[PDB]
Amino acid sequence: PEMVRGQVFDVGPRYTNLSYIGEGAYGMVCSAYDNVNKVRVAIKKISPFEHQTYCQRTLREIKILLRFRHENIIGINDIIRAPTIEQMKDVYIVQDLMETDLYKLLKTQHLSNDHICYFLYQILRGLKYIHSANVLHRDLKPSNLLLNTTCDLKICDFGLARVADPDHDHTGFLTEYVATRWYRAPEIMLNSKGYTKSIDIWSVGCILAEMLSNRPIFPGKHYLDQLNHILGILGSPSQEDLNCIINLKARNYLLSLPHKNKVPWNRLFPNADSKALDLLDKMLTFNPHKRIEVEQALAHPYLEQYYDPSDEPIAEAPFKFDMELDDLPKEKLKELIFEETARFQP
Ligand SMILES: *CCC(=O)Nc1cnc2onc(C)c2c1
Repeated sequence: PEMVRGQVFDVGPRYTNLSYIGEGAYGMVCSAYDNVNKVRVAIKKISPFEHQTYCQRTLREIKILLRFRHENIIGINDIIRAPTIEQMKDVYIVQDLMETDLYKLLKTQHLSNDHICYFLYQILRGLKYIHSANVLHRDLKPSNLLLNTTCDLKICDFGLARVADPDHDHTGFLTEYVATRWYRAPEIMLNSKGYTKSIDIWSVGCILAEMLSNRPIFPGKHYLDQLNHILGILGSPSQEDLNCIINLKARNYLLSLPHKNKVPWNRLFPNADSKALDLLDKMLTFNPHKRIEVEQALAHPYLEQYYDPSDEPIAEAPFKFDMELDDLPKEKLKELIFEETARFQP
């Protein structure tokens, strides 16, 4: 079995000529030549079977990605693992090789308005499909958006995804949250579990702002600082938007703050297209009930060059986790991953 930086990276004879790319959320990632399709591919190594949380997220990613089929969502091409549960230690997930991600691109490259518009269209096109399946991505951010050499964009990492559950979205003030801090909607810190589609639109709004300036719009350094970044640009919420927050600890926190005025978008982004800033405003709305939905966002004048609902497909059915993955033991989740990956065995 081949090794990479002194570690087993055991992808059978189908995949050869490994080149270390780097580490990701799950573990080691290499490119390799796929001797069947005659193209280089990306392979990530996962070792999740001791920890219930890595198990849960790995199973979530696999079940979703195998069920989804969309041009702006990364697919799984192949999964490599041992033939029996007893011998299964690692799982290798094979995907299309992509030149870069939007995180790396934003660190190194100025984007033309045309590139911003095209990227945003593709993000929303993919998001339309995910939401149509009643799924929330819940961790949209530049590093989860992959690009190829021709700027085709694919959303990746469904490890934190959930089935939407708006009726159970309410929580108390300062409730801990898992998803990446700088892309968290204000309501996460106030009264939301992130179980509604509006959570993902906020993240997309944050990504659009980051494309406009190459800098994160709300780089909070800790849980509550994230809310204070957001309010520093949006300004103080209105009476009406405050009244929608029934929880007294959250309400009274907001009432305790000094009055902050809105920073106009055209002063933060003096080079931006005015239609881009109109759409940005609508995605970065404080009140999640007033926030634009994915289909409205696609229909916004900024995206007129691309908008075509007949070419923005939806999922054939809503997605469902058959068992509640949250309280399954470690051995049961390994068996589930074994079963979910069976279709790739010879
Ligand atoms: C979702 C994050 C991710 O998969 N990152 C990534 C990095 N480098 C890559 O090269 N090919 C692919 C498919 C990727 C993904």
